[PDB]
Order: sequence, then structure tokens, then C-alpha cells
Amino acid sequence: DKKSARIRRATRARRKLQELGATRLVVHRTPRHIYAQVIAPNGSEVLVAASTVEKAIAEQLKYTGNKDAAAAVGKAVAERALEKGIKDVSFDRSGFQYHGRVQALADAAREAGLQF
Amino acid sequence: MLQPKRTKFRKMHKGRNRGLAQGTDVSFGSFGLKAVGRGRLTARQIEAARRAMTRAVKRQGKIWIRVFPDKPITEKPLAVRMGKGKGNVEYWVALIQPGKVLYEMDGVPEELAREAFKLAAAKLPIKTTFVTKTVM
Amino acid sequence: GIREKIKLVSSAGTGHFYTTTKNKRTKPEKLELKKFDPVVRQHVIYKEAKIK
Amino acid sequence: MKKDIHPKYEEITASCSCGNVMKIRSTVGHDLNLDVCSKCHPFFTGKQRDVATGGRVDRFNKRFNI
Amino acid sequence: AKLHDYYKDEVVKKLMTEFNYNSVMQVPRVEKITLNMGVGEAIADKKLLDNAAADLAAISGQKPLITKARKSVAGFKIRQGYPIGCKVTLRGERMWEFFERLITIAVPRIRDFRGLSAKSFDGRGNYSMGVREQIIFPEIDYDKVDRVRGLDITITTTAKSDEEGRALLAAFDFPFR
Amino acid sequence: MATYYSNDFRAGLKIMLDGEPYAVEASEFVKPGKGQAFARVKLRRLLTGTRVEKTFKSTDSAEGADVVDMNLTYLYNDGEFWHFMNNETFEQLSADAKAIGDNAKWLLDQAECIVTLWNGQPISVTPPNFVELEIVDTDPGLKGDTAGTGGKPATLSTGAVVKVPLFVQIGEVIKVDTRSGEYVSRVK
Amino acid sequence: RNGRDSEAKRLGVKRFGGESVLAGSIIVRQRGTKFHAGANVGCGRDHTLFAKADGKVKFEVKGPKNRKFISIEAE
RNA sequence: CGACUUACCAACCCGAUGCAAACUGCGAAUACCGGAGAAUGUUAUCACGGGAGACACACGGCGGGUGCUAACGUCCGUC
RNA sequence: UCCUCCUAAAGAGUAACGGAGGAGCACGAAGGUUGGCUAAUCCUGGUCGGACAUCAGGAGGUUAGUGCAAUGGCAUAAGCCAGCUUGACUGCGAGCGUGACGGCGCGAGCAGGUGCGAAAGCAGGUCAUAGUGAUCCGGUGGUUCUGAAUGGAAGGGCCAC
RNA sequence: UAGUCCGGAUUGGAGUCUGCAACUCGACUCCAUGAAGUCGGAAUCGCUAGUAAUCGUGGAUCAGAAUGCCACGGUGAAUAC
RNA sequence: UGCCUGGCGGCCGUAGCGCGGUGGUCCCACCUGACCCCAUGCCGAACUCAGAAGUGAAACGCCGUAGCGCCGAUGGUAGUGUGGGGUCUCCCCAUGCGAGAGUAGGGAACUGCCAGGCAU
RNA sequence: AAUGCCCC
RNA sequence: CGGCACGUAGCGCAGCCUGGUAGCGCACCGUCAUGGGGUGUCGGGGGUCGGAGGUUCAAAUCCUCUCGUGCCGACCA
Ligand SMILES: [Mg+2]
Ligand SMILES: [Mg+2]
Ligand SMILES: [Mg+2]
Ligand SMILES: [Mg+2]
Ligand SMILES: [Mg+2]
Ligand SMILES: [Mg+2]
Ligand SMILES: [Mg+2]
Ligand SMILES: [Mg+2]
Ligand SMILES: [Mg+2]
Ligand SMILES: [Mg+2]
Ligand SMILES: [Mg+2]
Ligand SMILES: [Mg+2]
Ligand SMILES: [Mg+2]
Ligand SMILES: [Mg+2]
Ligand SMILES: [Mg+2]
Ligand SMILES: [Mg+2]
Ligand SMILES: [Mg+2]
Ligand SMILES: [Mg+2]
Ligand SMILES: [Mg+2]
Ligand SMILES: [Mg+2]
Ligand SMILES: [Mg+2]
Ligand SMILES: [Mg+2]
Ligand SMILES: [Mg+2]
Ligand SMILES: [Mg+2]
Ligand SMILES: [Mg+2]
Ligand SMILES: [Mg+2]
Ligand SMILES: [Mg+2]
Ligand SMILES: [Mg+2]
Ligand SMILES: [Mg+2]
Ligand SMILES: [Mg+2]
Ligand SMILES: [Mg+2]
Ligand SMILES: [Mg+2]
Ligand SMILES: [Mg+2]
Ligand SMILES: [Mg+2]
Ligand SMILES: [Mg+2]
Ligand SMILES: [Mg+2]
Ligand SMILES: [Mg+2]
Ligand SMILES: [Mg+2]
Ligand SMILES: [Mg+2]
Ligand SMILES: [Mg+2]
Ligand SMILES: [Mg+2]
Ligand SMILES: [Mg+2]
Ligand SMILES: [Mg+2]
Repeated sequence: DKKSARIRRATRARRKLQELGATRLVVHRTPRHIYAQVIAPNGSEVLVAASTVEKAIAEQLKYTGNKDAAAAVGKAVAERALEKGIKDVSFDRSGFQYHGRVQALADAAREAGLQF
Repeated sequence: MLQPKRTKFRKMHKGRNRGLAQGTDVSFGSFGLKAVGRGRLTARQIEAARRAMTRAVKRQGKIWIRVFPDKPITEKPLAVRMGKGKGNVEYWVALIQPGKVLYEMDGVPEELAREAFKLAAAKLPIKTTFVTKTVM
Repeated sequence: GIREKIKLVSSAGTGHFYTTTKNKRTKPEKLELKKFDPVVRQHVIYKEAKIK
Repeated sequence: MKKDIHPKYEEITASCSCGNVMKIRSTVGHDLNLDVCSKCHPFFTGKQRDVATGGRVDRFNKRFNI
Repeated sequence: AKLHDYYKDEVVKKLMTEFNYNSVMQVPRVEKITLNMGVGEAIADKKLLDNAAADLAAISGQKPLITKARKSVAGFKIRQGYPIGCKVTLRGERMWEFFERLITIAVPRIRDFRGLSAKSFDGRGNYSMGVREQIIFPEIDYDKVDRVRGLDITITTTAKSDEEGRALLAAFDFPFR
Repeated sequence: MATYYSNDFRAGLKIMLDGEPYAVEASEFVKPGKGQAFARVKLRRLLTGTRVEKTFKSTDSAEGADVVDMNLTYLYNDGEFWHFMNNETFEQLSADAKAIGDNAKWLLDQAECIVTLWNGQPISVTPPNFVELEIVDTDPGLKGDTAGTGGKPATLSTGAVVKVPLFVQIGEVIKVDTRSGEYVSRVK
Repeated sequence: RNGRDSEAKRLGVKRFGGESVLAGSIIVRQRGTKFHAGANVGCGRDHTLFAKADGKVKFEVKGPKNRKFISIEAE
């Protein structure tokens, strides 16, 4: 039910983003992995997804659940988005504290170009 | 003398008494006294009918009182003008619609129940009738 | 009716002032806040004072 | 564990009359002398002497008889 | 940590062969030992509560949390929000150190120890017990102390029933009986 | 200072009629057949402490006053003034000779005595009903030929004089009722 | 000891379903959020749902709790 | 200090039966708001200006409060 | 005089010396923001301790709570806890609601200048509805706007008890 | 200078003796237990010298059963205007 | 493409509970450890951080099951608009609308985007 | 030269 | 009828305003004094607020309803 706790933590900001109709960048941090994907303002369709389950990153990395891996997948997702033409998003920490791995992903994305 | 132990509010609107009745099935006992008319029974009339029927069966069998006076009826005093707030509660009443079974009884033969209900109904302002239990 | 009203005079040298109420009994210490002062269009500290 | 909040907590030696030495971390500060530890307490050879049931007719016939 | 190593090496396999467990994760393991000292006299004297807190910080290795009146009860002239207790949670190496200290020093030192109950077990395995004098812990000295306090221990386990919790403490040769 | 009307105030109110605080003790409202209504109030002058009788007109009326009473505790006397304090606000306060009239001999120290203050200022203090006091002076009682009880005059550490039975000597604390000025017991 | 009612507050729905609406016009006046705000509509400090764009009012029943939603179809 | 017997009362739950203007896990007919269309209607609609009167109503039907489901009673809504 | 429910006839409104209750405030945090948390009550085990304190677990599910009456609402919590703060800002205001009128209420958005947040953003008081008194007359501070020949001033005006 | 190495009441256990017989109801001994009591309210009592105060001893009664009663000595005062 | 698993939805109980069974290659969860980032009104419990020895026990997912919950009739049985009538406090007739509860039954959800393993 | 009542 | 102000130990009264303790006098119990009774002295005990329901953490106290006892008038017709 830690799941339900953090989902309740996320729900408010998620619905505010829903209402503002902004393209939101969501993360989802597990112990052994970290994910990211930008989802169209309607919320049902996803634009680009970058994850540390992908071989293209899992090979370059040494351990998957740590801050440098988070920065790597953040770089990956911001690059894929900017290539697809998306450059203005909003960050949806999806319940996790904006700190450590998630903050690292966010800084890497900001650095790679995603204005938010 | 039946009367609610507590009520949320002391006085109640007059209201109307339209429609048929709800508890129109003899369920508990084997015979019942179904009302055919329509009006309002009082706690006094209910108690009088109960006394009549229980004495007629001589403390035998089991009876049920399927109605309960919850409506508080109020009256103004005498020689008082017509304004100046609602009255004050005098007695309690149970509105009756056609078909509402009033009393129930089992454990006594059918004819003895007939007589007991006759002696009871002779003290009720509503026209009533005897009804028996039915399957389904 | 225990809650008197006060004026928060500006510390920007003007005579501008707001006006609110304070419970003089439980909070005897003066009220100091930073409110917008429109005569100089800055946020300056405001120090309370008597209505007079 | 915060820094200045909690008290000192160091490894302290505890010696009993059972002849058992025990290295324990505790707040006692100095060394420690025990009188009774777990292994010496009269708990497993005491459940009879700490009740003392006995029998009065036995006491009587031992006191005297026919 | 001596008792913890002992647990990991003997007790897990002993409980395995005892209860015919299939996964090692099934074996009951303790999680926290909670220490509580409810000082009702604190509303009369707060310095009493402070001294109780100090004694608890002595008995354990941690500063205690000052519990406060959840509700306002007139039967004891406590108003909601009053500081009336102390609490210490012990997890990990601190829990194991206090557990060892307890069952090896304090239980033998308690006055007229004829054994602890085998039926104070919450029905859910979690054991709890109480002491009547805080001097039974060698950390505090009876010439230094002024008032004799008490407290109660609470051994929370992941035992489904209480039979397996008691069997766990027995594997730890807890001195209850 | 909400103005009060005659057929409104019952006992307990502190009316302020004619630059002077009062205190309604009793009041009888009358509405006779065919005439203006009135109230016969049994007022109480709250400064000299005399009970005045006033028949008030339905219409005739008066403003209220800040006369209030609560439990102050005596501290000390200095010159012509008596100082007391609260146990729930700890607000300091000073009275005068007029307020403490004839209760000077009843208050010792730390006595918890109800005081009436008006305009945020005391006007009358009420000594606790029973006060423990010590006797400064007495004539060693000698029964002599007394056949009845006899009694004996005895000054106290605060100047007062009370009749004490016969045995109370000097340095014995007694208990007196401020209300009657009389001996109750010798507190051991 | 009675007869002290209060002034009627004129709550209720002001623009019903499928009704053209300029931005800033009240749709419902209420006490609590009996109707919640949806697309292009706001929620005042006293829970009056107003319009934030022009278009046609629509009433919805979306939600996991089966709540009532006011939305504006921006036409 | 422990207690043994048992003609009464019985909360909480479970089954069954009713009641409510200030009860609602349901819920119409009408009425009300908005849009579209044909026919009809001496613009019947709205705005601005000149002139008013009137603001004691009554009874009959329908929905009610009060009264006694009394009054050619009384107070409302609608015709 | 004002607020809440019913009467009130499923839009709004609707009377009676009809049925029930409340208000004439409180708060500089009980406001703003960011982060986090989820109750009442029962059962069991537990030092004094007990019907009921504090501790632990379980069942339960918002029967709890909301500064204050009742109604509607509240879990994204509007409830509870903590950090930083003063948006309890100034000038306006598309457009609506509600009034015979005096008026009263809601409000996105613009400009200046702040607060919290990494940011998206939120903030011109408080879950909402009671907590109030028109005009005259006069007081206080500001302000060149006027100032009875002229320069001042008195006194008026404009802005904020 | 402490409810104490004061006080010994009460109670548990174990015994001795007298006596047909120590349960109701003896006395004494041993071990343990260690109440109240920190100089005593109004009132009240005895005593003028080997007296009061204090310390022991014996006897009658009597198998056993006295802190009572009757005697004996040891130390030995204050005051009487 | 077929099945598995993650996230974000759509929908808001025919979608939820309960009982039985089952899942660890991957994913997930528990897990290991704690100087460092960070944290406890005490507690690495939680929140974090550094990892991968063990386990699917708990949780989570999935399959089954009709003990509940839930849905629910075409269709048949109260009220009511309009007109008329009566024995008029309450009903009837013509006409239009037509429930609530209950019955038969249904029911162990359906689906969109993008991501990781066997066949192809 | 304070008080001091009564006894079927 | 209303309004209204009472109901607290055996009796008579306080308290209540401004919530957290129930007080005062007489009486009552046991000594003492006395030949004995009384006066007197020394000590002791006793109630929980007519009742019920609310507000509250908590009600003698605050609200509301009941029961009982007093007081005022229930007039112009
Ligand atoms: Mg009926
Ligand atoms: Mg202001
Ligand atoms: Mg458990
Ligand atoms: Mg209804
Ligand atoms: Mg209507
Ligand atoms: Mg025309
Ligand atoms: Mg006109
Ligand atoms: Mg009319
Ligand atoms: Mg009649
Ligand atoms: Mg309406
Ligand atoms: Mg009208
Ligand atoms: Mg009022
Ligand atoms: Mg939040
Ligand atoms: Mg308990
Ligand atoms: Mg509730
Ligand atoms: Mg808030
Ligand atoms: Mg406008
Ligand atoms: Mg509010
Ligand atoms: Mg005027
Ligand atoms: Mg004038
Ligand atoms: Mg002026
Ligand atoms: Mg000029
Ligand atoms: Mg001039
Ligand atoms: Mg001027
Ligand atoms: Mg001594
Ligand atoms: Mg002898
Ligand atoms: Mg003692
Ligand atoms: Mg003599
Ligand atoms: Mg002589
Ligand atoms: Mg002698
Ligand atoms: Mg002798
Ligand atoms: Mg002899
Ligand atoms: Mg001698
Ligand atoms: Mg595995
Ligand atoms: Mg962890
Ligand atoms: Mg690995
Ligand atoms: Mg159904
Ligand atoms: Mg049908
Ligand atoms: Mg009809
Ligand atoms: Mg149906
Ligand atoms: Mg299932
Ligand atoms: Mg006589
Ligand atoms: Mg006349």
C-alpha cells in the first residue's frame, strides 16, 4: 500500500496538470530502475519514452538505480523529445520526493534542453 | 398506551392521508384484523382493542400490534383565540389506510379468533375485516 | 468587542498606512509586517500605531 | 541517529559472580559489576524450593507415631 | 548484535524445521521493541516527566519521544495536548543490543522473578510485558535516582498467531517459562 | 455601558445611576390593570454599602457599570495601600484605605479574598470568612472564683480584639470568623 | 419562541445544459461543491462555478465517485 | 477471601414488519431554462418618453400551514 | 436587523403571534505556499493504570473532524503536522448573479511590487453562507486641487475615526 | 538524632513445662516478622525528705497461671515567699 | 503477431469484497547496507542514498468459484398533466407520461498509448 | 467590688 | 393562564453572575466540667445540589423541558 500512499501523494498535482492541459513528463522510480515518458495533454497518448530497461542505456550504465543512471535516462528522454519537436513540458514527480534520483533526472533533462 | 419514547421534534404538520396501505399482509400470526376504511387510530383506541381481544382469548396464544401511534396530534386549549403559535400535544395517532393489517393472532382456533377480533373491532373507529394467513 | 483596531504606519517615510485589528490582550507586542506601499511602489516594513 | 541528541553509548564489560564476562554496548559509562546474570539465576533449579509444597501428615508421622 | 547473529544462524533454521515452513521469509522475526513510561503525574509536575525522559534515555540508547494526550479526558484531568508520556522505538542493532541486555541482565535482576507470562501475546504474536522498578537496569543507579518509575516492553513480531511468536521467543530462550 | 431598562434587569446587575455604582439585589415587576408598569427594585449602594429602595418606571433606565468581583490574594500593605494579585492573570493591583475599611484587621498575608473593583479599581474587599491569627496580648487567665465560663479579652497580631475562652495564652494561633468577630477554635 | 427565518439566497443553476455563455458568467450558485468545476470553468471562493471561456455549457458525471461536473465546450 | 442456583431486564448483531415536513443508498408527472422547425396570431415582445390608478380583495377548484382534515375562518402558491 | 433548515407544491421567489436553532464574533495564525499524514469507536496484550491517560497489534471504515448554529461540501482532502513567509498587496476589470432603489455578491484577465515552490503553478484573507449602521456634523494623517485685491493662511475639496 | 542499633504491639514457624487434658483459654523459650508511638486537646492526679522520682528483690493466693496486691531495700532530689 | 510485466489513461461496482489456486527468466515487492545526498517532534519505521546474497512468505498481478455486494427486464401491478364525474378529508372514468420495491435473469469487467522475455 | 440557672 | 423566582445537610440560609472545591449557623455524636441536668469547653461526623435531556474535556453553576412551592393580574367592554 506504499503504492497507494504515493499515488495519493501524486493525484493532486496530476489533476492540476490535467486541468492546465500541459504536456507532462512523468517519472517512476523503483529500486532497480527509473523510467520517464512524456504524455500528450489528453493523458491517454504518450509521445516519447526513455527508460533504463532499454538496452541502449542499460549497456552504457553500470548500475541502474542510481543518480548517474537517472541523469543518463534524463538526457535520453530530453534528447528524444527535442528531436520529436517537444520542448515545453511540465515535470510530474508522480509522488516521489523531488530529491536524489528524481532531482537528478530533472536536472539532466533541463540541461539537455527541455524548458521547464 | 403506546407512545414513542423519544421524538426528534415535538409537533408535526397535519398532512393528509391519501393512498393505500403498506403492511397489507398477515405475516407473523395466522389471523389478522385488516382495516377496510381510512382514518386515524389513537393510542387509547389501540389499547382498548388490545385489552378486548386479549381478554377474549383469556391470556392465550400470541398477539401482535402491527401499528404504532407516532404522529403527535395537538389541540388548542379552550377559550383561547386563534393565533399565538401552535397548540400543545394532546394524544398520539397512527394513520390508517385501507388494507393495513392492524392486529395479529395465532395459537387460538379460527372461530375464537373471529370472536376476539369482533370484540376488538367494536372499539375502533375504522371499518375492519377478518383476514387469514395465505401461502405466498 | 475586545479586539481593538490599529493602523500600520509605513516605515518608508510617507504617511501611508493600512488598518486592521489586534487582540491587545493576548498579543501585547507590536505587530510588524511587510505590506505594499503604493505611494513609493515598494514593499516596506510597516510598524503598528494608535488610530488616534 | 542524530548527532547531539542521543546520549553516549559505548562498549562496556559486564562481569558477574557466575564467572561469565560480557562485552555489551550500553549507557552506563564506566565498567559494570553484576551480582546475578541469566546463566546463574536460580530459575531452573528453583521452581520447587520457591514453592515448598510439603505434606502435613508426613510431618506429623515423622514427628511421632504409634 | 550478538543475539542478531545468533538468530540468523540458528533460530531461522530451527523454526524452519519446527513449523515446516516453505520459504525462509515465513519465519517470524522481530521488528521493534517499544518502551513506554506513562507518567500521569506529569500534569501535576512536569519536572517529573523530564526526569522520566532522562531515565528512559538512560535505559535505552536514544532520546525519548514525549507522547501527548490524544484526547481530553476528564476522569484524569488531562486535556488534549498535554505531555503525559515518553516513548522509544528500537529497531536494528539498537533493538538487538537492548534485547540482549534485557534478557541477560535485567530479567534476572528483577525482584522475585518466578518467570514471565506465556499468555500475554496479543493473539497476534506481539509480546508485551512490564516492569515495576527502573533500577533493575544497571544503567541507572538507585542511589542516584529519586523516584522509582516503571515501564512496559512490547516485542512486535511478524508472527501470524501467538503460538509461533512464543516459539520464537523460546528459540531465543526468553525467560518467560 | 449598555443602558438597562427597568422591566429588564433582574438581580445581579451593576447599574451606574447618578455617578455611582449600585447592585440590584431584588426586584419586583408589577403590571397592574390600567396603569404604567413599574419595578420595585431592592438596590444596593455599592460604595457605602447601604441598601436603598427605588421604584423604577418601565421607561426610566440606567447605564451599566464596570463593577466586577473575582478572587484576588492579599500580598502586602505599605503606608495607606493594600496590594493584591490574581492567580489566573497575575495582574498587580493596589487599593486604598476606603476600600479596606474594617477588614484591615482581618487580612494577614496570602489570604484569598474576594474584592469588588469598579472602573478597574477596587472599592470593597471581603476577608475570607475564617482567618487564622495569633494573639499578641492577653491576661494570663486565672480561673479564680469564676463559676460561669468567664471569657477573656485578647489582642491579636493585627490589632483586633476577640474574646477567647480562658486558656488561650500568648503565641497561640486562634481562628476567628471575620463575619462575627468571634473566636471559633484555637488552631493547634 | 420562533419565527426567525432568513433571507433567501437565490442559489441554484443559472444557465442550464446546452446554453451559450460569455466568459465570466455564473453557471451555478451553491454552498458546497455539489457541482465541481471542469473544462474552462472556475470555482469561486464561495463555490460559485463561473465561465472562463465562451461556449456551450455541458453537464458531466465523470469521476470515480460519480460526481457532477460542469464543463464548457469552447465554441 | 471465594463464590452456587436460577420463574425477570437485556445492549450489539441476524431475520422479519411499519412510520417521518425539518430521513434519502431511489424517483416521476408537470413546471422552468436554452436551441431548431412549420402554421397562426391586427407586434401579441423589448426599450425610451407623456398620463394614471392601485397597494382593504372576495369566492370556487387543486397543493398546503393554522384551526377540530370546524367555520361564508385565517395565511400562502397556482388557475 | 442578520444567518441555517422545514412549510415551499423537484428552476428562483413565496405568508402566518407557523415548526426548530443561531449571530452582533474569533484568528498575525486559526492566512499564503511547499512537503507530508488520515480519523470515531470497539477487541486483545501491557507497571502503578482504573469505564476511560500513555504503548503495541487487530477489526472498522469517516459513525471523526472542521473556532461557533444548521444545511450543503470536503480524501486531490476544505481535516492533522512541520519549514519559509505576509497576496489579510496597490491601481483596475471582460462578463455575470441579486436587488424597487440605496446597494450586495462572484469573477477570469491587465499593470506595478512581493511570498512559497526545482518547476508547472498557487496566493488581492479564513470550507461557504451570520459577526452589522445610510446621510449629516466633526476629528486625525496625507495631498497645492481651491483659496473673495495680491502673497500666504483660515476654511473648503480629493485620498485613507 | 533517623521512625533509627528507639519502641516493642501483631502474626508465621518450631519447642519446654505444669496439669487426666493448654482448641475455645496458660506461661515461658528460639528464629523471623517490626503496628502505633517523635512527649500527648479541654481537663485532671500524687507528693513537703530518705518523701516524689527511678531500680531491682521477696511473699500470699497457687499444679500451672500477675504489669494486680502486700512487703523489702538501692540511688535520691525541687520547692514552701 | 499470442502470452506475460511496468507506467499513463478511458470507464467508475456487470468494474468491489470473500474463498480456493498460482507467478519470480524479465518486471515488481520484500530484501542487503548506510560514512556520503537526505531523515526521524525517538526510531534508515517512513522519506532518502549505495546495491543484488535470499524469497515469492506478505503485498501485487493473474486464473477459478455465485457466499455477499452490484446490475436488472421487453413485459405485466402506485403517482400525475389535460377533460369530465362521484357517495367529495378521498376516489372514479377517457387520454398521455408512468415509477420505487420485488421477480425472472445477468454478473468473477471491457478497452487505448508506449515500453522489457518464448514460438514466429 | 464580673459571672454562678435548676433539682417530680 | 405567563412571567418569575425560587427547590442546596434534619431546619434556616449562602454559593451560582464570571463551569473545575459545595459552604455558614443551629442541630447531631463522643469526651470534659457538675452530686446530677443545663450553660460552657474540647474534639468529631453528615449533603453532593427537585428531576430528566443537551453544550462541554468536565455542569450545583450554562441552556431546554418537566415536578413542586410562593408572588404579581386574568383589565375596557
Ligand atoms: Mg399510513
Ligand atoms: Mg483592511
Ligand atoms: Mg501481526
Ligand atoms: Mg420528503
Ligand atoms: Mg414551482
Ligand atoms: Mg405592427
Ligand atoms: Mg411606462
Ligand atoms: Mg390574498
Ligand atoms: Mg371532530
Ligand atoms: Mg423552490
Ligand atoms: Mg406572489
Ligand atoms: Mg435570539
Ligand atoms: Mg498539500
Ligand atoms: Mg486500557
Ligand atoms: Mg460525522
Ligand atoms: Mg488551510
Ligand atoms: Mg456588473
Ligand atoms: Mg467558517
Ligand atoms: Mg440628521
Ligand atoms: Mg449640526
Ligand atoms: Mg469637514
Ligand atoms: Mg494659489
Ligand atoms: Mg482678504
Ligand atoms: Mg488646508
Ligand atoms: Mg528524635
Ligand atoms: Mg513467671
Ligand atoms: Mg507510624
Ligand atoms: Mg491530691
Ligand atoms: Mg503533710
Ligand atoms: Mg516495682
Ligand atoms: Mg514482684
Ligand atoms: Mg510461691
Ligand atoms: Mg523504695
Ligand atoms: Mg528469484
Ligand atoms: Mg528499505
Ligand atoms: Mg544482481
Ligand atoms: Mg436494486
Ligand atoms: Mg414497467
Ligand atoms: Mg384530475
Ligand atoms: Mg424498477
Ligand atoms: Mg476476484
Ligand atoms: Mg426547668
Ligand atoms: Mg380604555
